[PDB]
Amino acid sequence: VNSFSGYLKLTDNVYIKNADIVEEAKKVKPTVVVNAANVYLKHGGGVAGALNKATNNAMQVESDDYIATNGPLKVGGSCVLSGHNLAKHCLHVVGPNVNKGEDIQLLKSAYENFNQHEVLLAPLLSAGIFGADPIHSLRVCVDTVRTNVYLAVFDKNLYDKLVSSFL
Ligand SMILES: F[C@@H]1CCCN(c2ncnc3[nH]ccc23)C1
Repeated sequence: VNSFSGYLKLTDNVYIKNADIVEEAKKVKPTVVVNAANVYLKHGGGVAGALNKATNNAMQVESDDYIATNGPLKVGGSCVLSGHNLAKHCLHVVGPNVNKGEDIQLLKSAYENFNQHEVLLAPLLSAGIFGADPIHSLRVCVDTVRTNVYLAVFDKNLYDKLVSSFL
């Protein structure tokens, strides 16, 4: 049993809810919240800017030190950093940004990072400002992630489309 509430079940391991991932984090304090990161961990808008704002910029300060030491992530890659006031850990995952020309095949690689964590609160990767058509992205999450993932989708019309459309 876990603390996630109101989520609708899609599969054995994937659950979905209309909610802001940041609000899901403050209430649940999950072990892992996933950030929709870029390779520079520059948390400017969407999931990353909203998560970072909720940490009072502590996520950005920590991320700048990580990049200064390690250099940029790979598209499709991830790193584990603090969850600050939102979660124990934040898994920063880089889905491909269609609005920068990145190979959408890298979306499966991105979601494979989730399998290193037994339970996660996450957004749909490469959705929103990353330019990623959402049905494919969900078909990839369900077909890739084997661990227990609680998806918070902020746009109700998109939630509606996905929940009303998931095969
Ligand atoms: F907005 C886009 C579209 C739907 C997905 N999405 C989010 N999903 C959950 N939580 C969120 N908080 C801030 C953004 C956000 C990004």
